[PDB]
Amino acid sequence: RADQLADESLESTRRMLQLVEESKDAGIRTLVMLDEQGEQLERIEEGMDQINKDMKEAEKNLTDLGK
Amino acid sequence: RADQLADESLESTRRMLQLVEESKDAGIRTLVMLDEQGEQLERIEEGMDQINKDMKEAEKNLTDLGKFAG
Amino acid sequence: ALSEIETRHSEIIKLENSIRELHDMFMDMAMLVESQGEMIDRIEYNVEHAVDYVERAVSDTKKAVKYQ
Amino acid sequence: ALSEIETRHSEIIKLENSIRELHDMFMDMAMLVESQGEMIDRIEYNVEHAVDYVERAVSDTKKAVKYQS
Amino acid sequence: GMDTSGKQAEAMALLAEAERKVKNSQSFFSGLFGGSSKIEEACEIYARAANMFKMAKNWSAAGNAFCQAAQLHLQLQSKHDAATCFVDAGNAFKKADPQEAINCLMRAIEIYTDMGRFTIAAKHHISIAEIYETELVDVEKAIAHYEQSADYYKGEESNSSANKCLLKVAGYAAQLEQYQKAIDIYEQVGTSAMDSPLLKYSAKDYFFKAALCHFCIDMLNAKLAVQKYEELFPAFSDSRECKLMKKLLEAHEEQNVDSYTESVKEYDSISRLDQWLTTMLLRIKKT
Amino acid sequence: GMDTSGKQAEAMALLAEAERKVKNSQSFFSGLFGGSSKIEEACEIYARAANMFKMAKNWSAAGNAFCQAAQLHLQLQSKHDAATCFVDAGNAFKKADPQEAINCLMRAIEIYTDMGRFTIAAKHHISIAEIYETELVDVEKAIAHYEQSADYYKGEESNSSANKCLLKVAGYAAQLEQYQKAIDIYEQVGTSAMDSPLLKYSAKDYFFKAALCHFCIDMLNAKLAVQKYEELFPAFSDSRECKLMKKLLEAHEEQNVDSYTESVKEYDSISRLDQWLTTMLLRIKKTIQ
Amino acid sequence: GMDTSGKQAEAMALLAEAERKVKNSQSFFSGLFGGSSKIEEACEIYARAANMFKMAKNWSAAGNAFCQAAQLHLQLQSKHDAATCFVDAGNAFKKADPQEAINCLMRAIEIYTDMGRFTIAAKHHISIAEIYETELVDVEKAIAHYEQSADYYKGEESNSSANKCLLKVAGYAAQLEQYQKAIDIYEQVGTSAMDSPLLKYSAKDYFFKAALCHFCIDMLNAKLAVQKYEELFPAFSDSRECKLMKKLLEAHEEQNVDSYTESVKEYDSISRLDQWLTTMLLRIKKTIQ
Amino acid sequence: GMDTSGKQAEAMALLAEAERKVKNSQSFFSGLFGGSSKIEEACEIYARAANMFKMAKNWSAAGNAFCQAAQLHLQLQSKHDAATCFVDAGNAFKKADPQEAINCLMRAIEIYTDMGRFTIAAKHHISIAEIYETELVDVEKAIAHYEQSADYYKGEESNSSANKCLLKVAGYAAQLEQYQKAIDIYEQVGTSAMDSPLLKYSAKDYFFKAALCHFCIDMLNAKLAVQKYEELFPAFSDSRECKLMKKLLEAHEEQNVDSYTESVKEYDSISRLDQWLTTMLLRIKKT
Repeated sequence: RADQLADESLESTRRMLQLVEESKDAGIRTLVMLDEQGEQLERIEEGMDQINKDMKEAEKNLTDLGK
Repeated sequence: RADQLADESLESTRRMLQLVEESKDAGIRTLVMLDEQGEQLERIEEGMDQINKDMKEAEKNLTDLGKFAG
Repeated sequence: ALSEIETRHSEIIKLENSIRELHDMFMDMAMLVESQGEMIDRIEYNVEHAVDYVERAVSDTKKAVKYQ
Repeated sequence: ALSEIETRHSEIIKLENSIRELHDMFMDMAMLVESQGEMIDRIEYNVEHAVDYVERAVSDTKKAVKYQS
Repeated sequence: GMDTSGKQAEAMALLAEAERKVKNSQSFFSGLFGGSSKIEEACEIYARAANMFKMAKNWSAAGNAFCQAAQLHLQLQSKHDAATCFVDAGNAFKKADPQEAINCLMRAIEIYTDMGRFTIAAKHHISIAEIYETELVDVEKAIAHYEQSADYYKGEESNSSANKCLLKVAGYAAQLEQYQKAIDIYEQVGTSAMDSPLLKYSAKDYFFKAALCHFCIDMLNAKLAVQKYEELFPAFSDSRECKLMKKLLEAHEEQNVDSYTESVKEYDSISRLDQWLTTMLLRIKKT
Repeated sequence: GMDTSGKQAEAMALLAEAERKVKNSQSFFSGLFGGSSKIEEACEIYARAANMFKMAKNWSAAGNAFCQAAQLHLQLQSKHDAATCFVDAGNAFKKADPQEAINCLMRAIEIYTDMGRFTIAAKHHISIAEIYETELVDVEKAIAHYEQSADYYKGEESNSSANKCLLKVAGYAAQLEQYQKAIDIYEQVGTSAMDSPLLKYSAKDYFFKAALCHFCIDMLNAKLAVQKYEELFPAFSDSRECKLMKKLLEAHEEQNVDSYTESVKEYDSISRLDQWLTTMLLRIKKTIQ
Repeated sequence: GMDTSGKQAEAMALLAEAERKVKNSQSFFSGLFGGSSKIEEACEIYARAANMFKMAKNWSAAGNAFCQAAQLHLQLQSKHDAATCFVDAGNAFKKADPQEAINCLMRAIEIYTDMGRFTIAAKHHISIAEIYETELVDVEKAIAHYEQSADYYKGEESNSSANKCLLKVAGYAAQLEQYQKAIDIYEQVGTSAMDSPLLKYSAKDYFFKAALCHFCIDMLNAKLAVQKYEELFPAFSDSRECKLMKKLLEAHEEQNVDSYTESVKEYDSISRLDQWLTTMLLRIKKTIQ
Repeated sequence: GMDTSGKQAEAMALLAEAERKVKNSQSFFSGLFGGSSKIEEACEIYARAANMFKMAKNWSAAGNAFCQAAQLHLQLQSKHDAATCFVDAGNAFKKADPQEAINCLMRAIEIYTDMGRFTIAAKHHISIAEIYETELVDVEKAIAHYEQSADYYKGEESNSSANKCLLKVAGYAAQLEQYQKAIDIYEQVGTSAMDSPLLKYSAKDYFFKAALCHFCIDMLNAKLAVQKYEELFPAFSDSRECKLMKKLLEAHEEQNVDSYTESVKEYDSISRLDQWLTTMLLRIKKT
């Protein structure tokens, strides 16, 4: 019944094909999401820097004017 | 022709094993990496909301005080 | 030949197990990444709103000082 | 029966292509994750600085301008 | 819970004393002209009563309170606060009755555009488009909203979001059988990712779909189109999709339904198909 | 520890100073006026002592100092510093004695929900639930807290976290509560991610536990449930976990222990049965008769 | 469309209003001496007109207005706001006239680096390089800009970004410029990843590139460097690339072009090319004599 | 090149103006009492001068300038700006001469912990430990700093951060022929990783290491530990690691050195090891 063993090997090959391609397809989109994340991070960083500079300059100018 | 059968079989086993283990390790380490950024985003959100509340309330109280002066 | 096919049977079992593990790993990864993306979106909204509020705040405060 | 093992060769070559692609995919996901973390740390630093400075400046200036009267 | 609904009644009493606060504007603000801050605290009590309603799960009342508070507050001042109130009202109206949410979100969009904050406006446009899709049936207005959002996004080099929006637009248009637009969009997005190391592997899918759309109108030109794609991307034929398309088109030369049927069933025997692809194949292969 | 010895020495010093500052508070409320600023300085020194205590490893004293400072602070028509101090006291009490941590966290939650920020309130709710389940032996209050957290999250459109919260609560309820709620929540969540093309590759597992839950009561309605599931989801019938169901039910119809045991043991391969499912299978087995 | 026409009409109206506003401000400064407000609300008019105009799909005049407003603003000792306006004007001109965008972006970079911020300066430099190379055909300026960006990044231990920039610089130089720089940069970057958590099985490719470049120089250097790397990094011994390189070396030794051709053909068949290795291999084959 | 030369020229000029500034500003305070604005402006002169020094590729002078500005600023009774100056000076000293960087970073951590914020203190401590590890050999200070950082992180409920530092400490402790601490940390983190939905997959690895280190003492204890862990983790036997450990034990029982070596070599062939495991295995084989 070694031919039955070979047939089991063939169906195992089918399962390998399905699982491998499925994982591949999921991962590609994983990549696209991780790209979108990096795009957004730059904008949030820039906004933070601008707010920091504006707040610092404004508050220090007001404090100096208070004198 | 069994010679090339054995050769291709040993090639297949070695390559499959090494590739599988490499993928396993790469993945595992990415998984363990993700949690740090998770909690980091938690902390930054906490700080940002605190900033928002404090600045908003400070400015509104200060506008009220300035109106009182004016 | 027999020992070779037995080793290849061990190999097929190992490959099945590893593939399955990768499958689970990937799905978990996906889920977690999506959650992170949502939280990033909300924090970006809040930060931009704070930026606008503070800008108009400083503008109005300096104009009020000018009135003095 | 030998054409069957030829088909086996074809499918194992297909597995070769798929697995090599998977490997390269992981290798290229890795650096992106790392760089994302490297940006997160800096933004965290700056936001902490901003909150601390805002708090202290506003508190001190407010107490000064309210108690001088 | 139940007595939080009793305090929802007492929050309608808060709205009643707010009616007295506007009765202040009616007669008493003559002596309280400086009580503009009194108007502000009237708006604040409006807002917290509305939040109480939100906790009470009375969506219509909460939306009424939000809209009224926004209208009172938008006294040509503190515009962004009115925008926040309007968007909150729209979010509340999302559930239950969503129609007026569209109008309020449009007003908020206008305010933001006057300010120039494009990203938030585009996100809200996406929101109204998806609510149109999932609640009403009109699609053309959704198409217009998506187009405007994509234009705004592409204004500031945020390319990927514009690309996904255009992909959805192309899918809907193809469902609406205006193939020129779909092919244009798919080709643009496909051949705009070929040479970056992160989105490199997607290309195949886009090309395949484009092929099909092309193949829908002029089958004779389909062969030239696929040859052009193959030469443009050397590694396109290797993928299964190109082989399947070649088999389909070559088989169609001879009238043999069995061949294509077996081919498509075999392809489905490796992975399931989606409504979009299956419907397009069923429609097209009929002739 | 010499470092900790000097740390505790200066901690005692600051405690004496803070006692003198509460003396200042009582002398400025009954003896003087405008002590609000003086007791504000008292609050500042109290916060210094509490933080340095936290650095001193004396957690209980740190929590007590935080709570005293917060309750004194509440009297100055200020609510947000209240929140912060209450949350710090709760975090301090998390370790060591956590019982009063529940009360202080409840107070802070009340303040926040009074203010209007909902997400932070939900996060604190989930923290309360996790601490209560991990260290307190009682589960029904965990069910209630998870339910409130789910309500808050799904109210504010943050669907994702809500999904997991509801999933956990229902799964837990399955263990010691009637299975109707389990069925309802599991069925609701399955279809509510079946669409998005990433999260949806997993719903098989949810439908699987739902099938187990239905089976644990009776067989016929379990057959109806599984046939309805596969009618709605054609790709769950030709699955893997799926068949376990057909073989199991066919065996159970014949009342044959051996086949059922060998079938579950077989399924073991290539996936280790976990703690829950195993218990479920044993429970259903015990009543074969 | 009505929107475009109306926006253009009112934009012309606003520009005329701002011009008369600035002339009347020059008049009023002597006439009444109101301070500096006149100019600032003139700048606000300019900015609003510019943003509405860019909304109106017309670009060049928008960037022109941005530049004028930023110039007049910097005239009043306010720098950072003018710098942000410069950056926005450059982003607008990106699709209108490259030269003015480059000039304004350089102005912004210089003022920023004077301020003290380097990361933003490096980002702007990278943008300048990308625009310079993508549409305008020149490399040397791109190399200089990339090198400056990498230097600034390394100034603040942002290792990954500098690594990427240096890798791109080395690739560009190897394509056209001489090889020594490529050798040094590739070898350093590759041997700065042998120790790590994920960046451990990638490095291999870098060494392969280095080997090719060495081989491009001369055969003796090729073999000597290959042995050097063999000893230094043990795992490169068992890389597929290592066997490929050894086969190519020994084939080219005996002047049998058929062996080289079949080897490269088999390599390409097993795995797809990259369009950068193929050119180098063709150039190598060109000198078989 | 030329940019750096000109920058350094005007840098010497600015430093001359700065010393002039400080001298004449103290003189003007004595003779006129103008307040403290001149001290502040002198501070910004130092700051910009240090920035352009950094521009000029001369790190030592930049660090000196930053330190001088920080000390004068804290003399002006303001802390946070002084903190920023000190940390900048430390970053500058990182390269070239780093010894005084240790002192300055310590001062910065001192002020930070004096205020009450902890996370940044942990970050600076880990940076200092990294400096000692990379440039010096006194690993004891590295152990102390890593332990302090882990204490701070774990005290603030940052569970994930603590584990990395504890693992580093455990590895180094095992390096210096001390085994109790390594065993404790490894087993603790492994047990804490039991129920993690994500980390569970890796939970095996740590346990394995422990057994290996635990084997350095005797044999029977190693067997007891491994069987105890297997009981605590039922799935542990699934992986090859248990098979390898059992082979090692049985071989070492009967002085079967060659089979031990060959099994180790086969495990290396299937998957290669690193320096740590190879060194530990060889040290074990020595007896």
